Amino acid sequence: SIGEIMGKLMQGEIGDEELSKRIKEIFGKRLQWGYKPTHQQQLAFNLDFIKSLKEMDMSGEIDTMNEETYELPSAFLEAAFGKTIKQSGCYFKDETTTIDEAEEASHELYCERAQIKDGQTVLDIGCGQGGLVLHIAQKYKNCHVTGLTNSKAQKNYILMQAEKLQLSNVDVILADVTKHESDKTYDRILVIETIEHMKNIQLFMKKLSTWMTEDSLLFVDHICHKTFSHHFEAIDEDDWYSGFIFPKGCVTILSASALLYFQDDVTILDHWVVNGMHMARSVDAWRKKLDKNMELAREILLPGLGSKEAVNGVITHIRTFCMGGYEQFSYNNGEEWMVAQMLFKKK
Amino acid sequence: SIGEIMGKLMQGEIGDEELSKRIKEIFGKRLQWGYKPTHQQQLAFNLDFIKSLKEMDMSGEIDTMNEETYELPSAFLEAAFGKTIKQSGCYFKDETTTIDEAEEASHELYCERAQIKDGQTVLDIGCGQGGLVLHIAQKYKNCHVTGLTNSKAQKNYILMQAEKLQLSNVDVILADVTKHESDKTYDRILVIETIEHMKNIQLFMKKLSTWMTEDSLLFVDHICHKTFSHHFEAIDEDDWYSGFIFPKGCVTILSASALLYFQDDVTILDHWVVNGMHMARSVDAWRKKLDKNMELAREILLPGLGSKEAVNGVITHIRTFCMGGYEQFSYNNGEEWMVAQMLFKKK
Ligand SMILES: COc1ccc2c(c1OC)C[N@+]1(C)CCc3cc4c(cc3[C@@H]1C2)OCO4
Ligand SMILES: COc1ccc2c(c1OC)C[N@+]1(C)CCc3cc4c(cc3[C@@H]1C2)OCO4
Ligand SMILES: Nc1ncnc2c1ncn2[C@@H]1O[C@H](CSCC[C@H](N)C(=O)O)[C@@H](O)[C@H]1O
Ligand SMILES: Nc1ncnc2c1ncn2[C@@H]1O[C@H](CSCC[C@H](N)C(=O)O)[C@@H](O)[C@H]1O
Repeated sequence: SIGEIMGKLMQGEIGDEELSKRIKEIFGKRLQWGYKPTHQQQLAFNLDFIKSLKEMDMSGEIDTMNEETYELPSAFLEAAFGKTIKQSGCYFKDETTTIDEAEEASHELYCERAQIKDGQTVLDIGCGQGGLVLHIAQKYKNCHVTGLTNSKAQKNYILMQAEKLQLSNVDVILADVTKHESDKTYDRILVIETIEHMKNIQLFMKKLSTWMTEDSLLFVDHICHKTFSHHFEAIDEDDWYSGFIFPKGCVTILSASALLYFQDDVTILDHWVVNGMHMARSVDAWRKKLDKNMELAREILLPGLGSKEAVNGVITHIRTFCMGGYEQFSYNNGEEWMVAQMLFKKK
Repeated sequence: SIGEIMGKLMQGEIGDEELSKRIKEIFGKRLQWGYKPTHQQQLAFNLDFIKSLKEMDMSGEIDTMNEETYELPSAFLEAAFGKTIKQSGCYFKDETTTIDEAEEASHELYCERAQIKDGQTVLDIGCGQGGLVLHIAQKYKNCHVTGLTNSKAQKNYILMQAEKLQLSNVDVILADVTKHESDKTYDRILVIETIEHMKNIQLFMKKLSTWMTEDSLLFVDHICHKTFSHHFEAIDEDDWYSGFIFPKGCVTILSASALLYFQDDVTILDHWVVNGMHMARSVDAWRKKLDKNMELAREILLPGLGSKEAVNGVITHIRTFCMGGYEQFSYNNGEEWMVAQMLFKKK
């Protein structure tokens, strides 16, 4: 029945209404799994999860997703995502806000909450296509901004964009952050929807703290559930969705509070969440834009992929990610899965 | 109308059913005040509260309550409370568990969760009548156990009990903890329902950390609400209850998570809550026992108080505390106000 559903899915035989319904149900089951009848039990559940993280490696399973997803061609990414190719929840002020506007508003929100000021050294960990790196570099000309990514395609895209934008204050480190060794410290460290690719947050935060001084601030933004934590993994044997979107071990969804338990080496200063309708609007805009540019996307992908079938596979994956993300983040008007943000200083 | 209600109350003219109803309503209004429509707003509210604490003195307003309540005669306290005169939520396994049994079960739970082991030095901050100090001293003969209290009556009670119980490993420091200076460190620091009498938790935790080594553990138990924090203060102009029970500035009710934001100098290891029906059962047992020993209580109090009217005042205060506490802690079957517990080590 799994192979059946997957079969129809790949062959575009599941209508959008049915697809949305199916994925919503899967998320409903995660909610039933995660909510406990008493706060006593809720904390026992959450603490068990947190403790389990401390017995893992720093890194999640990243190898496959890096090769398959994070090393996709920039030109395909341009046809699906907004102008700066942001791959993270964006911020929509108005009904009529476009994805390009929502990217910029999100960048501004991060600069505000991370207390970016001109002249600082800034490290963006898991910088993606570098929308935030480029935003900070252009807005704060005396900042030096470093992006760090384990993707060659991302690094190359950023450096080309910086050259086109006449920015002189940008560099990019190509590194697996879990393996990166350096004595360098930064005034500001930003981690936008990258920590989900880590497991042992204790070890990750420890390493980040060694790249901070007493003057530094660390800003983290992560997909969350407000109440409980879960790995982004099949809820049961009927769950065709979760393991299609991300490989096992790749992505953790921390609760909105989970990082409060990872203060061995940094100390919290502030804590927010952004309602999930912003993320819902983000994935919806991506889905609609991919649909609009569907023919173009297929043409871009066909060389490097080799077959119309393999192209349709990548497209189905991205589109289904958006359709499913819509149900996840819009659930109960954005009050289940959402985005958490925290500001820390070093011990 | 306030003076009216207070008038009838002091004159025993409010029946129990009406009293319970009135106080429940007051707690209902606190719930409406504290629950926000979105987690975004809930965190904004909670963070504002936490930030406000960092701009206060370490100590709450303790002077009046110390003189009026914490310096009451032990013999009166014996007639209202359980065998060890525990003044904190206790733990009831069974329908038929007595307050004396519930005190002991609570003491055992603290020893378990604080990881007490024979041979450790132990400091009990705000030790009350020393039930926990005496429990640890008797169960772990190689432990040295120090109680600390700002009450002369409490110190004197504990030292007499230790002498009667043939304990040689107990001492008591008479000190305001917010003023206590010492180079002494302890393997274990316990704070059972005392932190509610502090305000600036940042300064309080900082001081406790200076009394810890790398080997120490800090265990805190505090009355909480699961979701939000509040001062125990009049909700509005109709609230005759809150300011009758505690003086303004005396008692803070932290959320179940609030202490997670006070990790500048200590780091969390574990976190629990105990459902509020345990506290409800605790105050109910006190209320019933005071009622049973009402005539005796009045006789004990009459000397030091000087008038039957002033005696009735103290009795009304304690009884109303129990009646109101019942409504507070039993609200929604113990799933609103409850007891939070956390275990920390030093940075
Ligand atoms: C498909 O292009 C993406 C677009 C946006 C995001 C990701 C994408 O994939 C590469 C992945 N991030 C980075 C990791 C964490 C994460 C987990 C999610 C999510 C978005 C995320 C975030 C945001 O929706 C459910 O679960
Ligand atoms: C009346 O004898 C008492 C009996 C139990 C307790 C206290 C008593 O007073 C001295 C006060 N503590 C210590 C401080 C914190 C606190 C706050 C409370 C409470 C109990 C508490 C605790 C637990 O019920 C609503 O709010
Ligand atoms: N171990 C690792 N080391 C370095 N970068 C990593 C990594 N695991 C994942 N990444 C990167 O983390 C990012 C996650 S996607 C988020 C990208 C960007 N912050 C944005 O908001 O658009 C991608 O750049 C991915 O390449
Ligand atoms: N500033 C301060 N310094 C020292 N003790 C204080 C204090 N403020 C309050 N206390 C003490 O804190 C205790 C609160 S009542 C709890 C008593 C005991 N832990 C029990 O569980 O029964 C009382 O002993 C009170 O005297």
